[PDB]
Amino acid sequence: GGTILVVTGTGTGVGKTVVCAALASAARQAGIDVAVCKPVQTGTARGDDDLAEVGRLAGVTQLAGLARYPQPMAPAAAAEHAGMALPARDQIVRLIADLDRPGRLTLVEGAGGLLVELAEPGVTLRDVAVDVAAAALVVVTADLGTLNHTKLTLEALAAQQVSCAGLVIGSWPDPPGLVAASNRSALARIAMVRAALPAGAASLDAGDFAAMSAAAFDRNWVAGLVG
Amino acid sequence: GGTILVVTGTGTGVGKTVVCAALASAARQAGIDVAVCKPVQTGTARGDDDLAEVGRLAGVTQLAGLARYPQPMAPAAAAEHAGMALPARDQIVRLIADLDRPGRLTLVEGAGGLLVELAEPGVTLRDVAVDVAAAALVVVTADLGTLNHTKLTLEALAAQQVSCAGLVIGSWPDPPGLVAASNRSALARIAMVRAALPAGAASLDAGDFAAMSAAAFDRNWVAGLV
Ligand SMILES: Nc1ccn([C@H]2C[C@H](O)[C@@H](COP(=O)(O)OP(=O)(O)OP(=O)(O)O)O2)c(=O)n1
Ligand SMILES: Nc1ccn([C@H]2C[C@H](O)[C@@H](COP(=O)(O)OP(=O)(O)OP(=O)(O)O)O2)c(=O)n1
Ligand SMILES: [Mg+2]
Ligand SMILES: [Mg+2]
Repeated sequence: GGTILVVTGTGTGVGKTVVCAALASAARQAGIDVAVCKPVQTGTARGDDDLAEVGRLAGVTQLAGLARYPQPMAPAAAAEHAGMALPARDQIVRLIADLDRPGRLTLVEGAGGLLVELAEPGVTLRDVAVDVAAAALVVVTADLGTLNHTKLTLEALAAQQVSCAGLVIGSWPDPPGLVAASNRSALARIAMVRAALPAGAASLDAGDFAAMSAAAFDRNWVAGLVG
Repeated sequence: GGTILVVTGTGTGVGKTVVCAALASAARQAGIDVAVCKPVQTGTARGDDDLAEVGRLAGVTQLAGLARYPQPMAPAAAAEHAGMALPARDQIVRLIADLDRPGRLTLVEGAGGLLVELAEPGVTLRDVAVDVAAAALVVVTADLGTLNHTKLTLEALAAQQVSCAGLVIGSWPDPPGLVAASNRSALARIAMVRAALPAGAASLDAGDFAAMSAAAFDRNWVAGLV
């Protein structure tokens, strides 16, 4: 097989999809095949579709989903509202596994924060990362409160020995205020910071987003992800 | 000794301070003697003072603290900016332990969430809670995300074998809404929910806040703390 990265976050809203898209973009400009996989997707009745957005921004055509719920809630709530069920654990692993392939980077965006239930019972993205032997890349903010949330997330990745690919600062303000700059230094002491995506990048166009994306990440880190 | 709860949160601004007050208000009306420690305080330039708020709202007079930094940052950043180290771990633990006496409920409030550094070098609210054999009351929000955040923190806690005395929803919104009403139920599936405090209660004067706080907790559980 190839490489699997689950792309996680300190909470919901933190920039996960833009990161999936940015790293997928950057990898494709390294000749690296990329699939992105959104196993649980809630809030589709509000037009949320994280798979479509990665394609829309990065041009990834290898987009893989499974469950979709209408209401923008926790997947257990969104399922329970629609009368539906969550996937079983093996369905999410099977979905990633068939995507897996040597020379290919498969990114797996979960639904919100690391410990959000994704499959019955209490199965989270962290359990799924164990099953497919994936490292997790953790998307963070610069806002107040982020150091605690991150530290909590990494402590959780360690309890099941899920390696940390590092952190990406999801939205980097320009200019950064005093809190933002400090936290940027503080998180760099907590883990390798892989990139800091400039705020509002979801309004850059194809070429702009790709330029931004090639800039955001270290070439040697990206190319080192798949051999 | 008596009872020491640490009052932590799944983040910042979740209502840690007014839960300290509402729990303190409820204990006093149960004839319990209450003390609130808040070792570090940032944001004092714009007038941040969580201890004064507990005093106004619950009438606590045993209100202890060790430093005050002007910047509204997380302690260690606020210290770095001032040029002045955090207090030492010993200061914090022993302040809290000298507060502890039989018949008293000693609430400890940190700064932000559980893993923020409170003292040099890197000692958190969680460390403190271990050394003084305190349990954690976890203050939570009701918004989308409360769940991942609650679960992270309850884990963190149990990792160092710091018991969880429960969850309080910092602020209940009016009217709730689909997320909040769902989460209030999902939250009860991961830990006991001891209260949910109505949004906006910080603005009450002390007579009205007292009556709110009396109603917000189960009386048996309150008295059973000490
Ligand atoms: N560098 C960035 C980061 C985020 N966004 C925008 C797009 C989104 O409207 C919002 C948040 O980004 P995401 O949707 O990608 O974050 P999440 O995937 O984490 O949301 P959710 O957790 O619900 O999936 O900010 C942006 O424009 N530029
Ligand atoms: N039932 C409630 C709960 C909270 N608040 C308000 C008061 C404050 O203006 C704001 C933030 O609340 P807290 O100060 O209680 O929150 P924290 O103590 O957790 O914030 P911090 O972590 O900065 O100390 O919420 C309110 O009015 N009514
Ligand atoms: Mg998303
Ligand atoms: Mg407070």
